[PDB]
Amino acid sequence: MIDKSAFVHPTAIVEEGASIGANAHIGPFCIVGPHVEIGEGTVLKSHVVVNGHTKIGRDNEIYQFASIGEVNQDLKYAGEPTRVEIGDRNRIRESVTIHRGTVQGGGLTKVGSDNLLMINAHIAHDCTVGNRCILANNATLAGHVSVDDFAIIGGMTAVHQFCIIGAHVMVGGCSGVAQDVPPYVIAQGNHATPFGVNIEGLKRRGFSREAITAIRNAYKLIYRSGKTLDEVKPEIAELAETYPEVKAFTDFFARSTRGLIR
Amino acid sequence: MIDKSAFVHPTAIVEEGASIGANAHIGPFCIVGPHVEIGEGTVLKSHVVVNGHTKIGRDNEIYQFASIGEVNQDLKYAGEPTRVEIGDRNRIRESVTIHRGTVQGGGLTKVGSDNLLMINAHIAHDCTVGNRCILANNATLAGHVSVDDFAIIGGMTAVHQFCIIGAHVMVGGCSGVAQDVPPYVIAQGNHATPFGVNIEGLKRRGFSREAITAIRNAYKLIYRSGKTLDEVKPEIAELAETYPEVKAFTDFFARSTRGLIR
Amino acid sequence: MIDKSAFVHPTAIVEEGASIGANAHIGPFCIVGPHVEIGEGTVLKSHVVVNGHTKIGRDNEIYQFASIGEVNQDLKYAGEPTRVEIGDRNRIRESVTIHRGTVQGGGLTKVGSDNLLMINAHIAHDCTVGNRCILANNATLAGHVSVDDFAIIGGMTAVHQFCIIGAHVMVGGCSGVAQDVPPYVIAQGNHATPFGVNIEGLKRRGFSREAITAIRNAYKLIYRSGKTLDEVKPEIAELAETYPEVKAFTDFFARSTRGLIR
Ligand SMILES: CC(=O)N[C@H]1[C@@H](OP(=O)(O)OP(=O)(O)OC[C@H]2O[C@@H](n3ccc(=O)[nH]c3=O)[C@H](O)[C@@H]2O)O[C@H](CO)[C@@H](O)[C@@H]1O
Ligand SMILES: CC(=O)N[C@H]1[C@@H](OP(=O)(O)OP(=O)(O)OC[C@H]2O[C@@H](n3ccc(=O)[nH]c3=O)[C@H](O)[C@@H]2O)O[C@H](CO)[C@@H](O)[C@@H]1O
Ligand SMILES: CC(=O)N[C@H]1[C@@H](OP(=O)(O)OP(=O)(O)OC[C@H]2O[C@@H](n3ccc(=O)[nH]c3=O)[C@H](O)[C@@H]2O)O[C@H](CO)[C@@H](O)[C@@H]1O
Repeated sequence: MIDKSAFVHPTAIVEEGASIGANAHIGPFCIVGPHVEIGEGTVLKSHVVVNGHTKIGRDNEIYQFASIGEVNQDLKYAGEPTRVEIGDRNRIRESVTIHRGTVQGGGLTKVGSDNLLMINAHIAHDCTVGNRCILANNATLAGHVSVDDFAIIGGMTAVHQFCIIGAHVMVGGCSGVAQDVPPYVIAQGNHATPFGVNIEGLKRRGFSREAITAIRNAYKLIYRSGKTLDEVKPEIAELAETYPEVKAFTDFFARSTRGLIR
Repeated sequence: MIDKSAFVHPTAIVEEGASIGANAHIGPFCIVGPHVEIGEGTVLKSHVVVNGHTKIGRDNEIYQFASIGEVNQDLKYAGEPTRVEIGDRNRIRESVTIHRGTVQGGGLTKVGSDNLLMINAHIAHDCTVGNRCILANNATLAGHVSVDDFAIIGGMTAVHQFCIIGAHVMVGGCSGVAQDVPPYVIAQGNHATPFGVNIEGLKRRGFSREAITAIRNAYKLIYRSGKTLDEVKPEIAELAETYPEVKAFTDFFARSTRGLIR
Repeated sequence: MIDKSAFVHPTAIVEEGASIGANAHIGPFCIVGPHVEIGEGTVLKSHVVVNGHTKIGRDNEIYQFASIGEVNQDLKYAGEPTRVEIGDRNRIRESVTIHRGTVQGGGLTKVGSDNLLMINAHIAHDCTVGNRCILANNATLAGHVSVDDFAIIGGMTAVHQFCIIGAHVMVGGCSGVAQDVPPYVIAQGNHATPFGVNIEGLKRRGFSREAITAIRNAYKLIYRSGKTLDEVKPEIAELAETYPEVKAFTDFFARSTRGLIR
């Protein structure tokens, strides 16, 4: 059901079953599939393709030539009714592609809120993007990739399959990420190696002097101490006792399966 | 002539002379030029541009914002009626570009069958792509490039002009291929260097233990022996006497003009 | 006002206020905003989006899925009426994006004449592209970037923000340009380092033997002499006294703010 306050341009095609919310904009030459849901104030500028079982939140700006909810590029996929979820206030730029998940991997590609997906950023099947993340021009996420909150992926950077980008991380431009990246760190190169802590980002987002200094100690324990991960895991866990921001490390370790970048 | 069982969406524009086959799908906002030929069961999802002298086979899936048969990016080209040929069951993804050839280079850009051209894969003028090849996201083929059967080109990989990618080759992601790549080998880096034989790929495609071991001996002769190519050419030629799979090397050598990656 | 000799395809949408010149082509499914100006003989093939305060010259060929004059990707931008200017005879290929400037940076994105912007070349806010420049497939210009005349930027090359690419420069493929690049030089790698003078380019464009030899002496003064820039600045300035082509260096030095590539 289409709300009586939403604008559907006479040239745009919206299939029956597609529920469009109040004050939404469906621009010219847009295609909205029968299983698609579009929320309040969400704008599809023009030439936008949204299909499949796709749920889209409120106040989103989806630009021209973007393809959302489309069939993924996994050879195993055979046409199963999988899902796509996008949050609120996301700025999805031109030629951006967000694909549906696969049955083998969970059946869901998930995108959070307040993110900026710059021109030709790709989000593959079964990916999970958090909140306020930035993917620059040509940033490619391979299958099953987690991008946690406030993480920034620079231009022409392919994050390899199954890899997890931690919270508040900044992967530099032209990088190749082959393994898991712990929260708060800078990653550059191909393959990507660590280059200290994102000291600027944490200062801008309002982290206290104690927290930033404690995070750097956790970084020193992980990369600079000379011990293995099993030895520094419980030492970080008790450093997190005083500083709740260091808990992001221990939570991340439980999810990490590809190992850390070194 | 359009077959009476093909679907042409009322918003799509098909020029007169364009021959569309039985049970083909021409989605909304698609443009099909007067010299275009589209075969049985071929689907153009939507927003697809097919122009020029372009021959397209059967059961193809061409996705949104793809541009096929278009004028190429060679400065020498002046508008000559050149050709494009695409085989069967090819999955041509979003924003993919396949261009027409040039008079100077043969006048034909050729694509085989059962290939997967992932998002924004570029096929330039006078290129020749074989069967069951895979070009990942942003994989760019420069002019006059041959990609032989079963070859895989990873994400954001530019194969330089005139270069030949052998059969069953796997060029890794973010690579730069400046020279010819012999069949069966793994290529990584920029510029791309060899990293052994694609042992996994050959096992999956059904090569015998003898053949894989013989191919590795041919690799050892080429890269690990310490002799030049002229010395190992006839030694490979008589190794191919027992093992027909090694003939792929000697056939490749006759076509190679840029030299091998080392 | 639309000229009575221009072709506006019945499916294309042109807003009121948009001034289209004589013998211009507005192809099917094109969108032209109310503040857009299109000159004589300019062709928009199809599926082209031109919006914002955008001035476009004569004899341009803008291909399918190109987005010109669009809102930029700067987080500071809030919707200010900024400007885009494109010159004459430019070949703007598929999926190319040229954005509007920002108030903070000057309010203007400027593109010269006779340029070739190959598939998916990005021109960000406040950029300045000169004449007869070439940006290959996936070449990304970040914000506030100057590209001087006859400069060539290869495939998948991100020129970082504020950087200046000198006249007659050739940045190779897959490169990362983090600093200013002096006129006449070859740049390769990531980050990009200098590799001599573009000797071929200068010979093709008609530079005299004396001028090319003098430019190479200026290169030798800058990179090979063993002195700092402040010591070689006035020595170049008096070398330019005899050879007017060396003046391009001293003019460039006044504009350079990020330092030279070394
Ligand atoms: C192209 C493709 O479908 N990729 C998916 C696949 O990747 P995955 O890493 O599993 O790659 P696949 O095994 O699917 O390989 C696909 C093709 O590459 C060949 N091959 C495979 C392995 C090898 O070492 N060498 C080689 O040449 C195979 O013969 C086949 O033709 O599953 C992942 C996990 O579900 C997904 O994230 C990917 O989206
Ligand atoms: C951009 C272009 O048209 N590329 C085509 C050209 O490449 P090719 O390698 O021949 O490049 P071109 O010689 O056409 O060069 C095009 C531009 O680059 C300049 N230049 C050239 C050489 C040099 O060493 N330095 C330099 O600066 C020229 O002045 C010209 O303005 O022919 C190849 C073979 O037919 C094709 O595969 C390419 O698609
Ligand atoms: C993404 C964006 O808007 N980029 C613009 C910004 O870049 P600039 O280099 O200024 O990057 P910003 O400071 O805008 O950073 C944007 C995001 O990155 C985070 N951050 C910033 C700095 C840092 O060292 N680490 C970090 O993580 C910030 O918290 C913010 O969330 O202004 C430039 C100059 O006007 C423009 O050329 C760019 O187009």
